[PDB]
Amino acid sequence: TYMKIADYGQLGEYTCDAKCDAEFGEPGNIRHLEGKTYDYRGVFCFNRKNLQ
Amino acid sequence: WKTAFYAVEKRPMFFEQYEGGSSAWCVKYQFGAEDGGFVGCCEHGRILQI
Repeated sequence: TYMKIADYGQLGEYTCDAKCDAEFGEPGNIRHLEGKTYDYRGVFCFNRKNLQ
Repeated sequence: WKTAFYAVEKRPMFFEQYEGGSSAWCVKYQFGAEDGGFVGCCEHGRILQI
């Protein structure tokens, strides 16, 4: 498993200096994901004397 | 006046910065003082009026 930041929006603008507060912006997201693993297997069978 | 009136003094003027409300631009200062007064017996003394 892992994580990967998608994006993150702006969080402030020019705030009309004659003013004494601030503002809020839109943050992003983290989007934790994961991944599995696959396998492969095989068999066979022979003779004994034919291998001689 | 050493017995006609009286002035009681408790705390002089004081001044301090009001942390909170001050958002790094609107620095808000707060101050004040406390004292008072009263009269003795208002007989030792008169007032000339028209």
